[PDB]
Order: sequence, then C-alpha cells, then structure tokens
Amino acid sequence: VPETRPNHTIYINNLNEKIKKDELKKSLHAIFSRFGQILDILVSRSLKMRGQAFVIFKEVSSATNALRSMQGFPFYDKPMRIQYAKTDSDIIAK
RNA sequence: CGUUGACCCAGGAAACUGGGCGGAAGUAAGGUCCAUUGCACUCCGGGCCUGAAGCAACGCG
Ligand SMILES: NC(=O)CC[C@H](N)C(=O)O
Ligand SMILES: [Mg+2]
Ligand SMILES: [Mg+2]
Ligand SMILES: [Mg+2]
Ligand SMILES: [Mg+2]
Ligand SMILES: [Mg+2]
Ligand code: NA
Ligand code: NA
Ligand code: NA
Ligand code: NA
Ligand code: NA
Repeated sequence: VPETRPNHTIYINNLNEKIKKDELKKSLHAIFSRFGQILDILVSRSLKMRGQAFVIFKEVSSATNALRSMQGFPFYDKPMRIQYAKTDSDIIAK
C-alpha cells in the first residue's frame, strides 16, 4: 500500500541490483539534483536493502517534483518506482 | 607495524586526548551461481573465484 504522505525523502525501489553501489549512487544523484538540493543518497546492497534507495532533499517540494516527474522512468532497464519515505530520515530529524 | 609530520571532526584556555587513519585482510570491493521487490540510516544472505587502500615520506613486515 504505496506511501503517499509527502516527505523530504523519496523511497525508490525496483532498482537494478547488478549495478555497483558507487555507480548507482552517482547515477541517482545525476538524475535527481535537477529537482533541488540533495542532502544525501543512501544506497545499500545488503540482502534486505538491495534494489532500493533513499534520496534526501532539502525541500519537500523538491522530493514531490522528483517523485512525480521520474515515476516509472526506465533506469538501467528497470522502471523506477518512487514513493515518499515512510518516516523522516535522520538528518531531517536534525 | 614504527617514527616524524599534514589535513578534517569532537572536546579542551592550552598541552593534548579520541576518531578520521595503513599492512589494515581473505576485510571493503568485484565476477558468477542461487536466493531476494525489500522502508533504511550502527557494517553484515549462501557457494565458488578474485581481491584493494591509511594523506606524505622514510623505516620495518
Ligand atoms: N599500508 C601501509 O602500511 C603502507 C606502508 C608503506 N611502506 C608506505 O610508506 O606507504
Ligand atoms: Mg575550539
Ligand atoms: Mg592527534
Ligand atoms: Mg601514523
Ligand atoms: Mg604511503
Ligand atoms: Mg616478511
Ligand atoms: Na576542538
Ligand atoms: Na580545561
Ligand atoms: Na588518526
Ligand atoms: Na560479486
Ligand atoms: Na557472491
């Protein structure tokens, strides 16, 4: 049941798991910095966290625009599925 | 691993202390086979193969 409550952070899944962590992070940044200031991008290839990423924007409006505009975009041959993060990210609790 | 140092962070009036920061390690990472659509921020699934680096220098291994 898709998370639709707006947030500073977007949650992305259905990411291609064969992409190297570093290259994935850099591609995500390239794709999303257009939408606004990104504080951070959290990427892990653990069993639990692979295929997934969190990109943290400074403004909520940036996250919203990023979410709406990049939905379903084919990224390393896989359509990105984007929702808002369920709860705030740490840096945003600061 | 040692020495003499550089830079960043926390604390300290300071001296400096603690990290970042070296043989680290069969680790991080990479290839493949299997498994996985998973809401995290304190790494981190399994097999086989491969496999690094402190910031500088010199010494040692
Ligand atoms: N990793 C290391 O311990 C490097 C040592 C090497 N002798 C050097 O001068 O850099
Ligand atoms: Mg001070
Ligand atoms: Mg010191
Ligand atoms: Mg030293
Ligand atoms: Mg050296
Ligand atoms: Mg020797
Ligand atoms: Na200080
Ligand atoms: Na004091
Ligand atoms: Na240090
Ligand atoms: Na691999
Ligand atoms: Na493997």
